[PDB]
Amino acid sequence: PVRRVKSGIPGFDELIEGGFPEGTTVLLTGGTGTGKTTFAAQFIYKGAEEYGEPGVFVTLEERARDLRREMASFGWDFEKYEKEGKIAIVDGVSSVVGLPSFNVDNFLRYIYRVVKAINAKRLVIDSIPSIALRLEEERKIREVLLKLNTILLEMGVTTILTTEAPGKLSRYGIEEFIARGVIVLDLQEKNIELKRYVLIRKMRETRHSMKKYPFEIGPNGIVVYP
Amino acid sequence: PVRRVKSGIPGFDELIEGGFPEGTTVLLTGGTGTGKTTFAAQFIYKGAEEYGEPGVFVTLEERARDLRREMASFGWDFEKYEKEGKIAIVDFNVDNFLRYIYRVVKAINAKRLVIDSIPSIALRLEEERKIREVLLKLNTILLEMGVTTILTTEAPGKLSRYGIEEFIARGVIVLDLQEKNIELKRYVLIRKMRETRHSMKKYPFEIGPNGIVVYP
Amino acid sequence: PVRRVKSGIPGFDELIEGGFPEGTTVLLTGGTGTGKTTFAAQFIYKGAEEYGEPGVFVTLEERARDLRREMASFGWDFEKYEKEGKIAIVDFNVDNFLRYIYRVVKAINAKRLVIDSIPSIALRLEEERKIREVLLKLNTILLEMGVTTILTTEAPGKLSRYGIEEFIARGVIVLDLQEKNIELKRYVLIRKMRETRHSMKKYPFEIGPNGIVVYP
Amino acid sequence: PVRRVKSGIPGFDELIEGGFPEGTTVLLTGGTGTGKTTFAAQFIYKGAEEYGEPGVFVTLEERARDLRREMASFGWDFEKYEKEGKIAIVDFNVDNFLRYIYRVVKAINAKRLVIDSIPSIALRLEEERKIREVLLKLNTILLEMGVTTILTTEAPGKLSRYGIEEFIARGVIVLDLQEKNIELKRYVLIRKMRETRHSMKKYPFEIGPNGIVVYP
Amino acid sequence: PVRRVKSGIPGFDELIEGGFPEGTTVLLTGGTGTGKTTFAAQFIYKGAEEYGEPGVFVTLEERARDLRREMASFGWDFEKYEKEGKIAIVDFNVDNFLRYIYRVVKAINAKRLVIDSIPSIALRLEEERKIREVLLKLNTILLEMGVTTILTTEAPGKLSRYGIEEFIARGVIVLDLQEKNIELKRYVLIRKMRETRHSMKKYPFEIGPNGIVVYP
Amino acid sequence: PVRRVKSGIPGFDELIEGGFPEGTTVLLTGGTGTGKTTFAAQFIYKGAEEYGEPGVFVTLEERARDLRREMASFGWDFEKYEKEGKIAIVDGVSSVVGLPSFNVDNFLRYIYRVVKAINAKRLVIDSIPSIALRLEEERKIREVLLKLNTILLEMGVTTILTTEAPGKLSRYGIEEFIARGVIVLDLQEKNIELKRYVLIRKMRETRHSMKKYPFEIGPNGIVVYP
Ligand SMILES: Nc1ncnc2c1ncn2[C@@H]1O[C@H](COP(=O)(O)OP(=O)(O)O)[C@@H](O)[C@H]1O
Ligand SMILES: Nc1ncnc2c1ncn2[C@@H]1O[C@H](COP(=O)(O)OP(=O)(O)O)[C@@H](O)[C@H]1O
Ligand SMILES: Nc1ncnc2c1ncn2[C@@H]1O[C@H](COP(=O)(O)OP(=O)(O)O)[C@@H](O)[C@H]1O
Ligand SMILES: Nc1ncnc2c1ncn2[C@@H]1O[C@H](COP(=O)(O)OP(=O)(O)O)[C@@H](O)[C@H]1O
Ligand SMILES: Nc1ncnc2c1ncn2[C@@H]1O[C@H](COP(=O)(O)OP(=O)(O)O)[C@@H](O)[C@H]1O
Ligand SMILES: Nc1ncnc2c1ncn2[C@@H]1O[C@H](COP(=O)(O)OP(=O)(O)O)[C@@H](O)[C@H]1O
Ligand SMILES: [Mg+2]
Ligand SMILES: [Mg+2]
Ligand SMILES: [Mg+2]
Ligand SMILES: [Mg+2]
Ligand SMILES: [Mg+2]
Ligand SMILES: [Mg+2]
Repeated sequence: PVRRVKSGIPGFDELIEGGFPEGTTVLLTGGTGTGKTTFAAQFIYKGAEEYGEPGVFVTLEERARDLRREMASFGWDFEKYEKEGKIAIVDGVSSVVGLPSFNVDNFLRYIYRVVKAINAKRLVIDSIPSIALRLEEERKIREVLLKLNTILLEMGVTTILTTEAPGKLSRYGIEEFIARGVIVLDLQEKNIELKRYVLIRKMRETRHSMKKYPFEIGPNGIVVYP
Repeated sequence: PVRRVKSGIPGFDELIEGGFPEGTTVLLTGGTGTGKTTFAAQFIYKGAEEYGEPGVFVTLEERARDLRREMASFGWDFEKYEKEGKIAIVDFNVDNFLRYIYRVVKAINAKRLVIDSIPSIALRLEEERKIREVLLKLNTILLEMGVTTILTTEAPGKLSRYGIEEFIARGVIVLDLQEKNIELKRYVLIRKMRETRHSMKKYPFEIGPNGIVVYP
Repeated sequence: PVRRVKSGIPGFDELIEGGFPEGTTVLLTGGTGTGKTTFAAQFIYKGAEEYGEPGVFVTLEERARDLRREMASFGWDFEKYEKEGKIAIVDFNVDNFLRYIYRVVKAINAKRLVIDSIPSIALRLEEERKIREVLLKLNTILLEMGVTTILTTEAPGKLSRYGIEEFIARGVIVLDLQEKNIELKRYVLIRKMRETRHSMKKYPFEIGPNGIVVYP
Repeated sequence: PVRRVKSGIPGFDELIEGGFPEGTTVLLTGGTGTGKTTFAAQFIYKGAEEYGEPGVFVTLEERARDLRREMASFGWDFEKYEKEGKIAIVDFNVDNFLRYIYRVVKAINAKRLVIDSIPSIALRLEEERKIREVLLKLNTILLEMGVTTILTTEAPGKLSRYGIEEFIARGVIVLDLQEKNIELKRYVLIRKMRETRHSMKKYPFEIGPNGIVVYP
Repeated sequence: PVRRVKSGIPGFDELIEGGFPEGTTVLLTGGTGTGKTTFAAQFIYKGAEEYGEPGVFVTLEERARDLRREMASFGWDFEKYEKEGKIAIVDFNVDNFLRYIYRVVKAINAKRLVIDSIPSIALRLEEERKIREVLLKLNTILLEMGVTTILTTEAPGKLSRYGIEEFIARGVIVLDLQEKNIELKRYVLIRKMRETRHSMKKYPFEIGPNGIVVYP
Repeated sequence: PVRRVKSGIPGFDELIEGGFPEGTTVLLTGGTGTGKTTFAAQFIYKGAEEYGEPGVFVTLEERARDLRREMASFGWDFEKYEKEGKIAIVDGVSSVVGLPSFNVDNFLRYIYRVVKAINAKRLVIDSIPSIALRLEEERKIREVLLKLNTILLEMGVTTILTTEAPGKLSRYGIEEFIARGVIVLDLQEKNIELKRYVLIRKMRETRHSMKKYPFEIGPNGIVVYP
C-alpha cells in the first residue's frame, strides 16, 4: 500500500492516485516559462504550510531573496516557514541560517546536510541546466547526474528535479535516466493564444492518467482543471 | 522445428508464432515510460512463476530493492522466487560486469536474461561512445551463453539510442505512445523476429494491476 | 504591490499588468530585422523623455553615432537627453566591459539598461562558446545593479542563439515575422514575465514613423 | 549481349531484364528487419541449388551455424551445398579478412558473393569512420575478382549508413517497410542498375515460408 | 533627412523609399543562381553609367575578365568605365586583401562597393570558420570608409551561410527561387533596411537582356 | 556573340540557347543513379562522334574498361575514338596510351597534360566525391577544389564536374562555388513510380529555361522531352 506525498497543486493528485509515491525522483520538464519553478515551489511551500512536511528548495537559477520575493506574489511567505525551520532555501551563495559553511561535491554534501538537519521529506533542485552551465565542461553533467542519483537514493526523500527543452524530453538526454516519474509542462499554440497543459508521461507504482490537462497559473499558484 | 520461449504477456505470444525462438537476443526499444522495464520484468517473472524457467534481471537503472518494490504493485513477488533460486537480480568495470552476469546465469542455470538498460551501461562509461566496443563484447557472451535475452534501449525516427544495439539483436520490439485526440495510448509492434512469420501490425496494450496485456 | 517600469511602447504595458517588474532582466529575442534594436532603444529613450528615468544603452552591434542617426528617423533626439545626463550610450576584454557598464549605470543613477546584443559580444570573444562563462558573469552584475534591463539575442525553433541567454532572464519577449500570404507581418509575444499575469497571445505590431506600436 | 545472373528471387529478375549483369557489385540497403539478410542468402542459396553457381556468403552479423539454422526455417539446406562445394560460409584485421574472401572465392570458383554487412565491418574497426578506407580496399578486390556481389548496409533520407557504400556499387536495391494504415508492408525498389533498363517502380514483396516473393 | 543611393534596378528603389541609405552595408543573400552577382554588378555598373558614382567590384568568385565578359551579355560595358576610372574590379592574406580594397576605394573616390562573396573569402582561409574574425575586421574598415556596400552570401531556413554575415549589415535583401507548378520563378524581398519603411512584400523579378527588373 | 558547345543530348540544347558557353565549368548534380555518369559520357562521346571535338573523361568512380563496357550498352564505341585520339579516358590506374607516367598535384598535372596532348575542347571529372573519398582527409576537398578551379580557368575547356547529394545542391557545399553552370538530375516520386527530371538551375551568359523537364535513359542514351 504505497505511501503518497500530496503535491500541493489543486487538481493534480487525482491524476496520480492521491500523490507521488514516497521516495520518488520526479523530472519536471518543459520550455522556458511553462511553470516549472512555480510548480516546484508550490510543492515545497504547500508541503510545509498545508501538510507540515519540511522541504528543501535548492536553486542555482536565482538567489534565495529573488525566490521569496517572486513567490510572495502568490501569497506564499517562504521566510515565515524558514524561521520555523520547515523550509530551507539553498542558493548557495547564502548559507542556510543555522547551517554555516563551481564545486560539485561540496554542493551535494551541503544539500545532504541540509536535508538531514531539517528532517526534510521534500526536495527540489531547480534546475539541472543551471548546474550544468556552471561546470568547467557542460557535458560533465553526465557524471554529475550519476553522483546526484547516488545521494537521492540514500536520502530517500520525494524529489522534483527541473530541466528545460522546447521531440526531446530533456535538455541533455540523461536527466530521465535518474527519475522514476516524468511530468511535462507545455504551452500549446491555438490559434493566436498559448494555453498551458500538464501531462504525466511516467510515474512509477501508479496507474496515472495519460491525458493532457489544461492549467493556469493564478493569484494563488497553479490550478489544474478537468 | 524451432523451440519457442513464452513471453509471459497475454496477447503477445500469438503475434510471434507462440514465443521467442530459443537463444534469441531481443532489443526492446521505446521512449521513457513506454513500458520497457515492466515488459522485461514480466518476461523474467512469469518465466519463473508460470513456466518454471530460471531468469536473471540485470538492472543498472535502479536497484534490486526498487525493482522488487515497484513490481509488487503488479502482484509480482520477486523475492519469493529469488530465495527458491529461480530469479536473480543483479544490481564502472565493463569486463567484471560481463564476467559477473556470465557467472550468475551459469550459477542458476538461467534460461531467460534481461539487461535493463544499454543506455544505463553507456552513461557509466568513461566515454559514452565506447558503448560500441562494449556492445560487441556483450554480443560475444550472449552468443556463448545461448539464453533468451531482452536488452532494453531508449530513443524518442531512430530505432535505438546509439544506432548500434540493433546490430546485436535478432528481434526488435517497439513500444510506443501515440497521439489521440488529447490522450496518449500505448502500442507495441514487432519490427523484426528471426525464424518467425510475425505480425507486422501495431497492437494496443494496457499496463494494468496484473502488468501488461496486449489487445487485438 | 509590485513596482512596474513602463515600456515606452504604445499598446505594450497593458500586456504585462502595467509594466516590467522593477529589477527584471528581460530577454528580447527574434530574427534579423524583427525590431529588437528599435524596441530596446524605445525603452531607453521613452524612459528618459516620458518618465524622467535615466537609461544606459550598451551596443556592440553599432557605434553611438550610428544609433543616434538611426533613431533620429523616428523623431528621437538621443543627444538632447545625453546632455541632460538622462541617457548614456556605451559603444575584447570582458571584465573591463562589465566594470564599465556598472560604472556608467552608477554614474547616471540608471533605472534602465539595454545590452544590444548577446551575439555581438559572443562573436568578439576568442572562443565564441565562452559566451556561457560570459553570460554567468553578466548575471552576477545585473543582480548586483538591480536595474531594469533588456538583453537582445537573435535566432529564428530555438528561443535564443546559444541556448543559454534564457537562464539569466526572468522575462522573455519574442518578436517575429510571419508570412501572410505575400507579406511579412510583425508579431510580439510575451513568453515569460515573473510576478506578472501577462497575456499569452501573439499581438500584431508595426514600426512606423514614431517607432513601435502594438495593436489588439 | 550482357550476360545476366538470375537472382533466385521469384518476381525479381523481370525487373532487371532477366538478372544482374555479371561482375556487378550491388548495394542492398534498408532498415532493420527489411529483409536484407534473407534477400542475400536467397541469392547465394538459389544460385547453388537452382543454377549450379557456387557462392560465398560472408557474414560478420552472425555465426555460420546461426545462418544455417535461420535459413532452414525457409526449407534451405545450406550444409548440403557446402558439402558439395557449391556454397562457402565465411564467418579485427581488415587485410586478412579481404585476403581470406579472395581465397575462398577462388577455391570454389565462386560466381556469387555476399557481404553481410558493411556496418558489421565498420563497427569492429578501431575507428568506425575508417570504413571509408576499408570500402576503398574492398572495391579494388571486387574489381579484381569480377564476381557478382551483394553488399548490405543499413539506414532508414540517407541511402546508406555512412554515405560511402553507394560509390563502390553499380547497382542499388532498396528494401523498405511502409505504414498502411495499421500495418507495415514490405516494398522493393531498384534505384540503380548499370547496363540495364530496369523498372523504377516500388513493388510489394513478402517473406513467406519459401523466402522472398516479389509481386506486380 | 536621409540621403539615398539609387540601386540601378528598375522597380526596386520604390520598395526602399528611393534608395539605400548612404553608408549602409547591405547583405545580399540567396541560393546558387538566384541573381546575386548580377544584382551587385548592376548596382556598381548603373552607379557609374547612370548616376556618375565611382564603384569598386571585389570578386573572389571569378576573375575580372570573366565578369566583363558575362556582363556584356546584358549590354554592360565594364571596361569603358574602368578606363575613365569610374569602376575598378579587384580580382590568401586577409590583412593585405583588406588594405588593398581600402586603397582602391580611396584611390578612385568610390561611393559604391561590392564584395562578391563572403563564402569565397571564407573558402580560401586556412580555417574556414575564421570567417568570423575576418568579418569583424571587414566591418571595421566598412565603418571607416563610409561607402554604400553590398556583400553577397549564399545559403539554401538560414538567412546566411555562416550565421554571422547579418551581424555586420544594416540591410538584408533576399533573392529566391520559388516552386510553381513545375517552373522556378524569381523573387526578391527586403527583410531589413535601416532608416527605411520598406515594403515587406515578396516581389517577382526577371533577369533579362538588360539585367534585373523588379515587378509589382 | 557567345560561342556554344552542343551538349550531345537530344532535347537539351534548346534549354540553354543552343549549348554551353565555351569555357564554362558546369556542375552536374543529383542522387545516386540519376544519370550523371551517362549524361557526362554522352557529352564527351557525342562531342567526339557528332561534332568532332576531342574530349577527356576523367574517372575515379570506375576503371576505363568498366566505362567502355558500360557505354557500349548505348551503342557508344569509346575505344574507336581513343585509337583515333579524339577521346582519352583517365582513370588513372592505366595511363592513357601514348602518354605514359592519392596524389592530388600529380592528378591535376596529368589531366592538364592529357587535355593539351589531344587539344581537348571537352572535359569531365566524374566525380568530386570520388576524389574526396580518396584523400587522407575528406574535408581537404575544399583545398583540392580551389586547386582544380585554378587549372580549369587556365585550360579554358568546357567542363562537366559531377557531384552527388539526395535541400543540399551538392555533397560538400563547395562544388557550386567553382562552377558557372548547375544542372540537377532528379527522380521524383509519383505515385509508385520514379520518373526522371532535369532542371537547369544556373547557366552563365544564358537565358535558360527554369522549368523541370522529363527525361529518359534509352537504348541510345539520354533524351530530354518537352
Ligand atoms: N503572481 C502571478 N500571477 C499570475 N501569473 C504569474 C504570477 N507570477 C508569475 N506568473 C506566470 O508564471 C510564469 C513564470 O513561470 P516559471 O515557474 O518561472 O516558469 P519556468 O521555470 O518554467 O521558466 C510567468 O512567466 C507568468 O506567466
Ligand atoms: N502499479 C501500476 N499500475 C498501473 N500502471 C502502472 C503501475 N506502475 C507503473 N505503471 C505504469 O507503467 C509505467 C512504468 O513503465 P516502465 O516499464 O518503467 O517504462 P520504461 O522503462 O520504458 O520507462 C508508469 O509510468 C505507469 O504509467
Ligand atoms: N525610420 C523608420 N520608419 C519606419 N520603419 C523603419 C524605420 N527605420 C527602420 N525601420 C524598420 O525597422 C527595422 C529595424 O529593425 P531593427 O530594430 O534594427 O531590427 P533587429 O535589431 O531585430 O535586427 C527596419 O528593418 C525597417 O523595416
Ligand atoms: N521462417 C520465416 N518465415 C516467414 N518470415 C520469416 C521467417 N524468418 C524470418 N522471417 C521474417 O523475415 C525477417 C528477417 O529479416 P532479415 O533478413 O533478417 O532482415 P534484415 O537483415 O534487413 O535486418 C524477420 O523479421 C521476419 O519478419
Ligand atoms: N545574358 C543573360 N540573359 C538572361 N539571363 C541570364 C543571362 N546571363 C545570366 N542569366 C541568368 O542569370 C543567372 C546568373 O545569376 P547570378 O547573378 O550568377 O546568380 P548567383 O550569383 O546568385 O549565383 C544565370 O543562371 C541565368 O539564369
Ligand atoms: N543501356 C541501358 N538502357 C537503358 N537504361 C540504362 C542502360 N544502362 C543504364 N541504364 C540506366 O541508367 C542508370 C545509370 O545511371 P548513371 O549515369 O550511372 O547514374 P549516376 O552516375 O547518377 O549514379 C541505370 O541505373 C539504369 O537505370
Ligand atoms: Mg524557472
Ligand atoms: Mg525502465
Ligand atoms: Mg539590431
Ligand atoms: Mg540482417
Ligand atoms: Mg555569383
Ligand atoms: Mg556515376
